[PDB]
Amino acid sequence: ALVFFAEDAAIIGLAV
Amino acid sequence: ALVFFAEDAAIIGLAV
Amino acid sequence: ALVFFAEDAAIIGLAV
Amino acid sequence: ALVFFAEDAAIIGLAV
Amino acid sequence: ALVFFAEDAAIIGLAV
Amino acid sequence: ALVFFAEDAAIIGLAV
Amino acid sequence: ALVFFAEDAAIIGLAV
Amino acid sequence: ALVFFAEDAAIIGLAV
Amino acid sequence: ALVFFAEDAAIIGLAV
Amino acid sequence: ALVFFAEDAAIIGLAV
Amino acid sequence: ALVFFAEDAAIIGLAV
Amino acid sequence: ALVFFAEDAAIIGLAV
Ligand SMILES: [Cl-]
Ligand SMILES: [Cl-]
Ligand SMILES: [Cl-]
Ligand code: NA
Ligand code: NA
Repeated sequence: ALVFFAEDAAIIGLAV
Repeated sequence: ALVFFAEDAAIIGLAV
Repeated sequence: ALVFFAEDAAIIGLAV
Repeated sequence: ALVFFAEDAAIIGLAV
Repeated sequence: ALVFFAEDAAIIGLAV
Repeated sequence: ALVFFAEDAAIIGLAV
Repeated sequence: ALVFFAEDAAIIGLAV
Repeated sequence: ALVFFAEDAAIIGLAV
Repeated sequence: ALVFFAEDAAIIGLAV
Repeated sequence: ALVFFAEDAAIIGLAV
Repeated sequence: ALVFFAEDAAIIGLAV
Repeated sequence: ALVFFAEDAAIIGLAV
């Protein structure tokens, strides 16, 4: 899978 | 909201 | 085009 | 994270 | 299929 | 434009 | 609703 | 940045 | 395949 | 149009 | 919910 | 990368 990063603060990984 | 980063060069934030 | 980064490990660029 | 709602009936949350 | 709700005004359902 | 709702907590509108 | 256009050749509309 | 076009009527640009 | 048009400026095709 | 296949259960076509 | 399929190799299901 | 499948007929892969 891929992990996209985003600022939610703190940086989080979104798994796809 | 989430901020996703992308390269456009410069890095930009895309807000959701 | 924009390039989104993702972890796949190595960081890769996804072009849009 | 964000939670988007949808009707599946019951309403469910989709998490991002 | 899922139905997502949106304001278009009236609330509509978008089917997927 | 369409407005999608999401829970961010508070409910927000995302404009498209 | 929105209509997005695309080339399929003919130009088509995608309704949302 | 990208701008996607759609018919909303009038044409609107959706900015990314 | 579909080609979606966007302003990137110049108007470009995004192929799917 | 493209047809994407997803499990909805049965595997169904989603038309784009 | 929907399950979308992708080749990752193995075929994986992505839940929505 | 992930490969998503679609019917275009041929079955094609869309790379992400
Ligand atoms: Cl996943
Ligand atoms: Cl592209
Ligand atoms: Cl369609
Ligand atoms: Na917010
Ligand atoms: Na860059």
